[PDB]
Amino acid sequence: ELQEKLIAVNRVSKTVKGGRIFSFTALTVVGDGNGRVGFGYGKAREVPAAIQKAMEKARRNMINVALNNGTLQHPVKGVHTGSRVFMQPASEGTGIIAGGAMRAVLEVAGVHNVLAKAYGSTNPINVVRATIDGLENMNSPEMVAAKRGKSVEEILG
Amino acid sequence: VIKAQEYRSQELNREAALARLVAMIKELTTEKKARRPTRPTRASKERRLASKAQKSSVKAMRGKVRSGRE
Repeated sequence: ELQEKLIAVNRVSKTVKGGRIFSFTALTVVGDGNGRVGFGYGKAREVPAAIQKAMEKARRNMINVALNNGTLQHPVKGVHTGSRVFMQPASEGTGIIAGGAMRAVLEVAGVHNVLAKAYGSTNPINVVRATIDGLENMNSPEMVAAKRGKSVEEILG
Repeated sequence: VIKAQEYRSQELNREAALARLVAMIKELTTEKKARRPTRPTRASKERRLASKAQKSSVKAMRGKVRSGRE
């Protein structure tokens, strides 16, 4: 019903007077496979608790993507914090040609065919945020034909 | 082959020649004390091992937190 994916689990440290307090940050994407995708960061003292927090945050921070039969509507960029993501639609047999932390986002979002490329920093949190930024930057032909008062055929004709 | 002519007196010159001979033989036959090679101090060896073990623990904590308990 709602596909969930754990991209990364990190061990962070706090350094208190006694010593180091090691914590775990998760990072997950959830998505219905049909253009709804969200990500949750989540963090806790233990890894399964961090993962549960991340999943519960992703379930409620989901956005809508207008995608065209399992691929993008047009080439799109998605910058976030030094991470620059470039995604681009592909024919219906290409598969998800995307790096780490883009692959999971697109797979749970339902983009089956995409030619993506990550530039700059490939830090997974920012890459996920950048992928989602690009996916919501994407416009559908009906959205464009609504913005410019015009028929969908008059636009894509 | 020594030539001693510092003095107007042959006896002074003869003793000066013998003195030069003795001084030269001494300086040429005195043996340089041998230099035995030294090792790193065991304190430094333990320092090396301790730094290695500390970085070992830090690298074990760093990086990949895979298994995921999931």
